[PDB]
This record gives sequence, C-alpha cells and structure tokens, in this order.
Amino acid sequence: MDIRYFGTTPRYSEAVGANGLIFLSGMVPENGETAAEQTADVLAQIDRWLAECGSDKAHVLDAVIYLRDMGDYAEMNGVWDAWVAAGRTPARACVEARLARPEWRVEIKITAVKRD
Amino acid sequence: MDIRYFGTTPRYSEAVGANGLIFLSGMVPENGETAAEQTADVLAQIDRWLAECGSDKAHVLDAVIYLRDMGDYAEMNGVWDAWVAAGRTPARACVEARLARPEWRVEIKITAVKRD
Amino acid sequence: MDIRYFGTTPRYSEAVGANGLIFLSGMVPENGETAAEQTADVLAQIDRWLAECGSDKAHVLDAVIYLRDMGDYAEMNGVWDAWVAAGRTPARACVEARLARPEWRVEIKITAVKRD
Repeated sequence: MDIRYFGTTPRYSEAVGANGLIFLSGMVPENGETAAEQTADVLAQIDRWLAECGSDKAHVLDAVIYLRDMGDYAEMNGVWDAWVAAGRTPARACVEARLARPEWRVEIKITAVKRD
Repeated sequence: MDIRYFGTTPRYSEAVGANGLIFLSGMVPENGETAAEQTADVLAQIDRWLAECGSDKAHVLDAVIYLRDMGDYAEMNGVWDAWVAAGRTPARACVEARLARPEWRVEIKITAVKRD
Repeated sequence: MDIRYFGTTPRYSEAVGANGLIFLSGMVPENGETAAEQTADVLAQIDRWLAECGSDKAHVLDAVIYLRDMGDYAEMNGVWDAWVAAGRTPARACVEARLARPEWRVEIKITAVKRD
C-alpha cells in the first residue's frame, strides 16, 4: 500500500494515490463567473490531475459536487453531461454547500482509478 | 483495477465497482414525505443496489448522510438505527446540506465492499 | 475483502478497515469552544483512531472538512497546517455545512491506509 503524493503543498496534495486508487482534492474554480463557466474550469482541472496520476474521466469512480446555490443545478448539469464519458459515468452526489470564497459556485471532489 | 458500472445513465451510474470496492450514487427519496419515511425509502434502495453489486448492509464501509434540515436528526436516526447490521455498523458522518429537490429531506452516500 | 470494525456502537463504528483501507466516522468536537480549539481536538481524535487501526496522519489519503461557518476558515487552517505531515499532506476538501449540534464548528472526515 505505497502512497504517492501529487502537487503537494504545506496544506494539501492535489491528488493522492494508493493501491490503484486516486483521491483528488476538491477542485475549485480558477476561471469563469457563471456556474457553466466555473464547472467547465473545474472539470478541466480534474482532467489534468487525472492525466497526471495515470487516469482519465472514463476511469472516475465517484464524484461529489458541491454547489453554493442549488439554483445552479441545471446549468452545472449541462456542462457535466457533455463532459462525462458515455457508458462510463461515475457514481455521483450533488449537494448545496457554501465554499471557501463567495464567488465560487461549484466545487467537485473526485475519486478515480489508474489504468492497468 | 477493472471497473463495473451498474444502472448507468448519461449523467451517472447508480453504482460503480472496482477491485472489490463499491461506490453508490447519492440515494434520494422516491417515496415518502417525512424524514422517517424518506430515510426508509433511501435505505431500501441502498439494500437493492448493494444486492445487485453482490454486497449487503453488513459490508458497508462508509455512509455520508446529508439532511436538508438538521432538525430531522433524531427522526432519521430512528430509522437508521433499526436498519444497520448489529456489530457491523459502518463509519458515518451526518451534515446539513440542501438537496437537488426541495422536498428531499435526506440523501445517503454509501461506500461498500463485495463479499468474497 | 475482510472487514475490521473499531469502536462499534449501535449507530456507527469510529473506524472500519478493509483491504488496507481505513474509513473513519466524522470526528466532531469533544472539547473546545473556538474553531482553533475544536479543530485541535478533532485532529487529536483522528490521531487516536488512526493509531488504533495501524495508521497515522502521514498515511491519510483524503480529508473532508465541514465547517459550520466558513468565517472560521483561516483559524481552522492554522491548526490543520501545523498538524499535517510535511511532504505527505492528504487530498483535501473544505465546505460549509451545519453539524449535529449548534456549538460544533468543525467536523473532519478521514480516509486512510494501514502501514506496511
């Protein structure tokens, strides 16, 4: 059960891997203003970090999606639905929770697996 | 690290399994109005999905319980306590977060394991 | 995929283990009033349960931190930062959600691995 740390800071690591499993930090918007824009940005970050860890979006197991405002549900979904891999959509939960900054509309927390 | 998908939709799968591990989507109420009724319904869904993936409630590792309103803590607990397998109770966390529909008072997110 | 249960009660287990993975229940404050005091207490409980399970803070994969009030973010961080294992910081998510009692300012949910 060797642990690998990716993108380590004094506070957290962007991803942590162990025995084929990959746990991503909550990805948080770096660009965009609207729910649509920020969801695309968050998912683009997930894409990079998965690639870093030897994974991709078609190997995601689990996604918890935190929305600041549940009124943004359909907009977030439109972007999510277009990003997800057909036939390989992950387990998902979406709940409403305020994030570390007021301007952040969406945060997504991913669990994935490496390719064999 | 082969991935199995169960009850796959264009948006999510109801369950994803990898290397003996099982991740359920957040289960949301399909019947009932009060927290007690909706908790029962959610836990029955969990039973059926765990059965599908070759698991059961005695093999649940982890459960995150989201309540729309923390005022329903005790009422939810009454159904939860009666449901869990004695001596094989999982790790648990319960926090307050609004869900995708305003009528949903509870949502439960399960991690479990395949029987050998 | 044999399951080990630690600190089992009728409602939940403080920790459960399977295939070298460890899932802790949400740890909530037992002592302290301020966000700083409560965080240190929660992290001290996490230290104790990890040790029970053959693990420690340098083998934590994932941490979800729920704050009652996101106004407590920097104060929580101060304690968290001084607690983590340098170079071995885990995946992290922090999100605002009310907890089971109103005096509780912070709850932390840990996923970890056994040492070899």
